Amino acid sequence: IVGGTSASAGDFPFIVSISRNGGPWCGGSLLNANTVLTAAHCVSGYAQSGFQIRAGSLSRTSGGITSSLSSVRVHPSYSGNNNDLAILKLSTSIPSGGNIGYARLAASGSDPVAGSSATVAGWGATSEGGSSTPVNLLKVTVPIVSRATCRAQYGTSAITNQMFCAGVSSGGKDSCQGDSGGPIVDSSNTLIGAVSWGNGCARPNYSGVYASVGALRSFIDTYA
Repeated sequence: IVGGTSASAGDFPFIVSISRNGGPWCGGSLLNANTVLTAAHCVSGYAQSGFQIRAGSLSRTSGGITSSLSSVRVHPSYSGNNNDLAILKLSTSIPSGGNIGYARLAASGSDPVAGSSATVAGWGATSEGGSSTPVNLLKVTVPIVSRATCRAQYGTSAITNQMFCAGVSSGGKDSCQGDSGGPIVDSSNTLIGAVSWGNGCARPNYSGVYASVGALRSFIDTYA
């Protein structure tokens, strides 16, 4: 997260950190005791044995409850930047309670409205290409950017109806490398997306791009 602040205990109670080969990798959202939602690009094409999830801790390295993966399912239309969600099934169930909870999801057919406030969180770098990643969770608040504006930034075909955008025009606030897969929530605390892609991080005139839960809800519901 670039331009963010420290999360407090009990913020984002559904968030999980996801390590790969013992090192930082991405974020995700706990949907229920045995299911995590992340970005497809975090898991597609990699050995599943490399991953570990951690829930219930501000730290990505210690505390909380861990699990390995039992299975991975990517959206059936995932390709590159598009339809960038995956469902992970956990080998060890994680109960809600204390600083662990489950996400509430945006409705099928919903789309975030331009100018509304959203909050994104993760353990990614605090600068593009950053040489070290924080141990403790960060968060930042950014407004939704209309799909039309985002298409003017990236190209018409580049931003699909399964993506939405968020950021500040002058830059400075964004999700970054290592934040992929983690949650972006709306002003009701409903999970509206997962960190997906962008042109660098926090650049003026290049919004962060997020996979839309509303748009991909039927997939989520099938496998959650």
